[PDB]
Amino acid sequence: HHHHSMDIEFMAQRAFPNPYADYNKSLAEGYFDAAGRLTPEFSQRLTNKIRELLQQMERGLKSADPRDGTGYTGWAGIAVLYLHLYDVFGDPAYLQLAHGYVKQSLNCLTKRSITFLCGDAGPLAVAAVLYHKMNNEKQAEDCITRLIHLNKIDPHAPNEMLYGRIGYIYALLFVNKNFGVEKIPQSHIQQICETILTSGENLARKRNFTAKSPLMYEWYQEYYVGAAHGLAGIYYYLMQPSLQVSQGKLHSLVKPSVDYVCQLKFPSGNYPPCIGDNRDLLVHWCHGAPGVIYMLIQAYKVFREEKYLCDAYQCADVIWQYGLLKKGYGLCHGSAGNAYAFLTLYNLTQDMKYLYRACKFAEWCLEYGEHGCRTPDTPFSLFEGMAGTIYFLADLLVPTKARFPAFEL
Ligand SMILES: [Zn+2]
Repeated sequence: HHHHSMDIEFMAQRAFPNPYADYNKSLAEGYFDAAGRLTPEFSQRLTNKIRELLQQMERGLKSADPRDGTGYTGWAGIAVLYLHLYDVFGDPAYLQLAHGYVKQSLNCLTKRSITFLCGDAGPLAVAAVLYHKMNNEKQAEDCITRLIHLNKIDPHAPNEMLYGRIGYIYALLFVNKNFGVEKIPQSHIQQICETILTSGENLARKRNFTAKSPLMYEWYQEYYVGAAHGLAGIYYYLMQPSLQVSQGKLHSLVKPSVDYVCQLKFPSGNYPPCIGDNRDLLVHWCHGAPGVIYMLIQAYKVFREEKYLCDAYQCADVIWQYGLLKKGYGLCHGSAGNAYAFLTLYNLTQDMKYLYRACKFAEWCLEYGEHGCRTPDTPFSLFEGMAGTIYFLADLLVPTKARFPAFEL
């Protein structure tokens, strides 16, 4: 029900029981060889499902709201997917689809928000790379400025992913990475980063977090912990070398901020939506382990401390037991986004255990629509619906190169 679901007390209620046996050499063989390549048999199934889901999607998208051009939910999100598909399959039709969707997303600008997922940066960044790939430096170049100018329209922006500053820097990195050369000046990046550090210590002082955690952030009347709207989101981005936080400030400001977060962990290994929350039940990217894990793995890469890695292992385990949601198959809060957590661990560790788990989740998705889940609100969108699921399946094809999209870097 909508409404009154009794799945309110603890996270086991929100998940189907994971029916897959856990990793061993025999069971792994079927999905990949020792080099961690997917057996052609297995890839064939993925590709076959990908191909067919696209028909459903392409068909459904004929009914999508013409007005919504966002990454999350809107047109730019579909463009994002198609560009990724063109990269994995080489099929020119995908580049043409991507062009067509970008065009739609360009008629949806509102100068309201600065993010990739929910703001105008989505259509802009995505357009810029899409024009680049169609050797069109007229539009692409002009687009880039239109995105550079974009931040001026909200000096009091939040700092999180869906509406905040980092969500804007993603648009910025997207372009840089996909172009090859530094198309956005690193100055433009650092100074926005600077304004998010200083903003984070001011808030921790206006509050008395300053002792407990040198940095603090809030969105819409809460101290959000998770990836979508919260701290793990922000710190992950701050510990990113791309953003270049002085080794100094890195250790004195952000490290213990992160340590604060880790210490919020439930006894289960999961993480509260916000500070003070006592209900341990959301196993999503947006809220819970699946979004917090990116922070842990990065902290490990940056500070090489056993406890970070060790906490991230703990996440994986939670998600293995509880990551098949009755909520559906999506990226934001669904089975597919959850599986990226395994891939991320795998690509740090090389532990084939974690590639294996992704494949078994993938396996759950080849049964898309058999488990009796609710149909998502935008049933074909990147973050709520089918597009993300497809996105993940395609991304799984070359495990080593897989990133959680619009976020991971
Ligand atoms: Zn969500």
